[PDB]
Amino acid sequence: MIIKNYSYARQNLKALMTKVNDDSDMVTVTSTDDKNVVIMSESDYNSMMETLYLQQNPNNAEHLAQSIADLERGKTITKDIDV
Amino acid sequence: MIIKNYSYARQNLKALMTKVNDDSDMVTVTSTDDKNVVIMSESDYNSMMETLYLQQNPNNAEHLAQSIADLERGKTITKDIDV
Amino acid sequence: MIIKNYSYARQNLKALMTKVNDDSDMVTVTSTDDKNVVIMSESDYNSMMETLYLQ
Amino acid sequence: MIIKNYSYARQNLKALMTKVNDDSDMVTVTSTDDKNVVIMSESDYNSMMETLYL
Amino acid sequence: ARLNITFSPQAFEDYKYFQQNDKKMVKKINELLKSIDRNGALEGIGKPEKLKSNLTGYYSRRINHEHRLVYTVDDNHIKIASCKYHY
Amino acid sequence: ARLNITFSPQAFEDYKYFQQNDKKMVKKINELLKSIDRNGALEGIGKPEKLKSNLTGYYSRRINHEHRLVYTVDDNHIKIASCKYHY
DNA sequence: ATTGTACAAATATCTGTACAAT
DNA sequence: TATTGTACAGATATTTGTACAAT
Repeated sequence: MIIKNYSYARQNLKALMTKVNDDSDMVTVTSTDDKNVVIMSESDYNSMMETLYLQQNPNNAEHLAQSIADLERGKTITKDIDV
Repeated sequence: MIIKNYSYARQNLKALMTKVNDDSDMVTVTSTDDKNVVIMSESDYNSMMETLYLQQNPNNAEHLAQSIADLERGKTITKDIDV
Repeated sequence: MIIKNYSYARQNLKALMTKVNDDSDMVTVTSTDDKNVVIMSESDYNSMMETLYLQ
Repeated sequence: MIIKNYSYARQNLKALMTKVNDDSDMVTVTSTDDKNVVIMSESDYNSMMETLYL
Repeated sequence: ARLNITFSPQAFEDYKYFQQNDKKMVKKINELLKSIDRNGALEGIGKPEKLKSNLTGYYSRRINHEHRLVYTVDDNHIKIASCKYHY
Repeated sequence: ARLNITFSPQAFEDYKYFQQNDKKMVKKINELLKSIDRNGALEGIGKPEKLKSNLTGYYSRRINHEHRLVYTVDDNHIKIASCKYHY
């Protein structure tokens, strides 16, 4: 997480956009009035939100945790599917 | 819901974008392989998504419906709040 | 959410219609004159309309 | 999701920064060389990270 | 600096829960309530949206990315249906 | 054309549900499985995403706006952790 | 009814750079 | 220090109606 301030971000916005895409890193931009932001690539945002979608509901999170545990402990069902 | 075919939508895209924004209507655009789309204004989309967000979870939908009925019949709590 | 400008969207309309159906996501196509639209699959629109109703 | 191109985001960076904080909203900044970014409030980022890393 | 506010039962439980466990939430909620009283149901901070379906007549503003303040204004009196997402 | 798929117990029940009450979901899930088998975990229809946190090692594709196919690939063998959102 | 592809001139974006004033 | 609104300006990209060709 590279930290920068607003004035640097404003003056170097294209460089920050190119960095978070090429190096898949994130920038926190600081404000003096405590209105800070985080900047990330669209690819990282999409990836983050998709996991967030699955985890945000506690029951779906537990459903996923239990199902992955079942698969890793060999408690499974085989299906043959014509495709 | 206006219905147009793919070729018309291609040849008249800007007019469709103008219409769903000015008239708050939507258009369904058909294709011969059945993967149709509907087009709406970005503001209509945000509005639908926010209601969908609250309705998507059955327990939150039930919570909201009961809270609104409670406010309707007067089973409420009134407090002064300093803001 | 795919984001494309109006000219790309028209240039590639059929590909975008296919993609939002195959991937069940959406396209915001942008305009210079504040007339942005969102394109989604019809099947997704119908699904979302159904869950909007309190059952 | 607010959508603005790079030139607008630079000309109005501060407004966008207080916007995502006030609205708990996000901005996607487009670019002509396919280097788009997303801007969110730091407190929203911290909230989401906490949620998905239990 | 002071507002009269009507809560639904469940929304008041969640407001008090936020008072006890998350003061940052109560501050943002009160900030939203101030903006509703000052600017009306649809203008101001929090991406205000007009709700549909059986929520028609009510509005939502973002407390944060996850939680919504669901409210209506009945004769300039703010009524709160919800201030915390229920799973 | 005929694939051998591992399901978690809970994903198996949900697939069975769809087989009874929602043939369109089953058809979509099967098209996603074909794409996974042909192109691998990260390529093809459905907007493949690589999952994070305790879901690391697994991937998700969109069945529709609401439901996700959560899966992994063990040396070309597909395992399904989920094919339906749980509330 | 379909898709990819084309023309072309008005408008918009792009991007470093930097001046005041704080 | 770090802040914001503001501006220049050539170069490059977007815009939009129209429409050919082949399906």
